[PDB]
Amino acid sequence: HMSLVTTSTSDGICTVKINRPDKLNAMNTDVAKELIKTFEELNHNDDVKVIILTGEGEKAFSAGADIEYMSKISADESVEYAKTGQLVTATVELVKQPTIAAVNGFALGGGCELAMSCDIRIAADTAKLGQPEVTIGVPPGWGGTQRLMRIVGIAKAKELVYTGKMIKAEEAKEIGLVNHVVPLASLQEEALKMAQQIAGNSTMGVQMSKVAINKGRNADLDTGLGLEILAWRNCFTHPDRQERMT
Amino acid sequence: HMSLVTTSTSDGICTVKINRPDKLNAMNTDVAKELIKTFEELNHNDDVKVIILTGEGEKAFSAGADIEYMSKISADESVEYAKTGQLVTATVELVKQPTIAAVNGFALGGGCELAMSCDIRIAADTAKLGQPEVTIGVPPGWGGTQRLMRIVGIAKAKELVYTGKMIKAEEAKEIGLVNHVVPLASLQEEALKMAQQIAGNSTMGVQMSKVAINKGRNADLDTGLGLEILAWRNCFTHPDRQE
Amino acid sequence: HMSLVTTSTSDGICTVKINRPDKLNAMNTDVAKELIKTFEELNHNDDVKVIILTGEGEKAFSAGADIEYMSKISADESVEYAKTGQLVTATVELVKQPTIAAVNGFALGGGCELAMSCDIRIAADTAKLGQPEVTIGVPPGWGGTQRLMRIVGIAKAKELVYTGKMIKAEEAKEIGLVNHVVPLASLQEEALKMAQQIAGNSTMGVQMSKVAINKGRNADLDTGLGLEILAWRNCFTHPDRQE
Repeated sequence: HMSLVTTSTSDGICTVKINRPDKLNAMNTDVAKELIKTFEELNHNDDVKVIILTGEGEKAFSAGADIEYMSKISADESVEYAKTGQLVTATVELVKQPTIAAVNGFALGGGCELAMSCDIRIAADTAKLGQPEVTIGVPPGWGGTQRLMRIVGIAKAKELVYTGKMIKAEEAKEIGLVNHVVPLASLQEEALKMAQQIAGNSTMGVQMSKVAINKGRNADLDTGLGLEILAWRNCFTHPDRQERMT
Repeated sequence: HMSLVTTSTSDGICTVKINRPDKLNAMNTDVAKELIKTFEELNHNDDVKVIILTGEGEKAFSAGADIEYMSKISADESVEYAKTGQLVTATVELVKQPTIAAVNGFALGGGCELAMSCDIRIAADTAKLGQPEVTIGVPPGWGGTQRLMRIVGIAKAKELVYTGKMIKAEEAKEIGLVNHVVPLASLQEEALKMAQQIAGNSTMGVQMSKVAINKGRNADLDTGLGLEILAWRNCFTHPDRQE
Repeated sequence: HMSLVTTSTSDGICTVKINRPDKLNAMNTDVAKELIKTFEELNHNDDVKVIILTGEGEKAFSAGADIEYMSKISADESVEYAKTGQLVTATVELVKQPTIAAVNGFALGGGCELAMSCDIRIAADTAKLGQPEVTIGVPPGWGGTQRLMRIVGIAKAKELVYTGKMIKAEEAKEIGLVNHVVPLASLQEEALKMAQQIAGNSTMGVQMSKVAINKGRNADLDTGLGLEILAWRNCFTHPDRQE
């Protein structure tokens, strides 16, 4: 169902738009499977620097909460969705290439947990955000409880989880979730401002840094420096360290 | 020396008030044990689905650093005033049911740590927070420093820990010290607007996230994915999933 | 190389100033060591209560990302270059009293890594933060990837590290990078004001709270809670509690 084009300065920006408008980008197993293949075949591709994560068309980014609901099973098979859900939520946040959740339209349900998987959660001002997983009696399982609370904090993380109501993109700008609130079709052009300003930088000083921030939150301050100095030492062994010193 | 009222749609939400009005609902030895006994020692019943908390009177919530000066004892007699409040701040936030903090005017000193021992803090335009215990030679109460830095952050906590600054309640929302801001007169009804919404959704949908949320705030992220999976699996073993 | 002054009420505030304004006060391997002895290697004298740090010139605090950089050989010495910052950032973070950063102008690169190590940051209206160290080719040196993940947030800290650019004080005010933003004409005077409220406070309460918080950010809430209680009864034998 996925789509992709590869074009930028020196050939390529990995535009990924989940294309299945009938169910409004609902996150099933297949829409969770092909993401791995399209993001792990992209793992060893040296011709793509920056990745933008957007939704197809003009309807929504992902609306799998109140649209995709077939979970009438025993609880044993629920873990298989939990294991598969965690196989997709973190594999986007662990791709070395900087990925941006270029959110447009509705981004609740799976998209509520998928949007928080990128680096900068820049979203369309049309985005109505929320986590309507609790309204059916089940807390989010793909990582919406232990990843959100480290982004906006804990004072506000309770409000959008305990309640289960939809909030706007402008309202989300006061909590630190969305790092920039900007229009949707400009977000197509305005992301390219930030999708090649990133590319205009080095090729190793960005992804190697991504190995330090994405793993320094799980360790204390002293151990956090323990990973950063080697990364400072590792990027110190690149031809890009001395090329741009002019 | 207190009171509690429980009623909601299907009789789910509760309301507890510190009904000691004479000294403005301060925190001391005799009241702290009441708060730990009233919430019933780490757990509550199934009939109650949410516990709203505020201060009776429409005046200050708690003047815990203005008239409470029972602190002339030996250094071996301070554990009972330090550990008990930690126990007081241990299971107010960790009870197996959501708690909403209807902040109500003053929260100076020990009263603030009780407020920080709550989930959601619906504020009002009359509050005057602050922890001016450092001005007397002692850190804030019963876990102010560690909790506050986890809510607001590492930058804006030192500015309140070191100073004991006054600050208003409109700029308290500027730092994330509270969650929602509404007029004081409508605060009682506005707090109900959230409680009935937290009551009408589900029970297992919150209690299996309340346990998950209140355990992963300290450890790593992969460990944070540990309890959630077992909690998520546990929440599919109830008919509420099919409802 | 350096110039420091000390004059206020209670005789406890220190105005540490970097005195290399000709070269835009950019950090290197010889001025960082000059700032190690200035704070006296994890401790200081008994004549201080507060600390103020700000580069001399009133034009740029410590801009040292694209104004001064010499390392283009001997990649093994990068740890030797990275260790110096860690020794210069662990000393300030641990130091007995809080350090007030009255940054006025540019603060990028290694200089950006200095204000964030301070307890409280107050910036002038024309503040230009953000590390362009990524444009050079290597990630930030003595933190950046670490010290910014507990101040502003995990999402709004990626933007500065990845892109690499300069923003204004009001944006840093909005994101929370610098707590309070004041006009350049009312910052150096105001830095001498926030400290003076501290300077009239308890001597043992401010020092203990800094120790209690700076080592409680690194563990669990339950297991970092011990830091406060241990320091809680450490100030119950000094006259500050009673007098």
